[PDB]
Amino acid sequence: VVLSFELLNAPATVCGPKLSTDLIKNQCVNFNFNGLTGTGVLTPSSKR
Amino acid sequence: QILPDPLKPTKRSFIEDLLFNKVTLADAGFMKQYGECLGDINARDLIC
Repeated sequence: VVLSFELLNAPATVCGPKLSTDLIKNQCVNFNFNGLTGTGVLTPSSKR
Repeated sequence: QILPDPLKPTKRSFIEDLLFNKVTLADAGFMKQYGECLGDINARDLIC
């Protein structure tokens, strides 16, 4: 069996077992979005 | 024209005012606040 996929560049609907939390804004936090991890401040955006 | 005029608010002379008007600078304050940069993101400021 050969599994093929792509990572951290487009929408995804298959994920590992993890618990999601609530969204914190205007505060420096560690974040993990669909596997992309980092640190920063999250604000609402006007981009479409 | 080459000496400052007490009447005008400016402390420079007329020709000095012309000279300062002829050169354009990206910014002059040397002060850019975190709130200013975070809140004008849509502008994509080079200084930010």
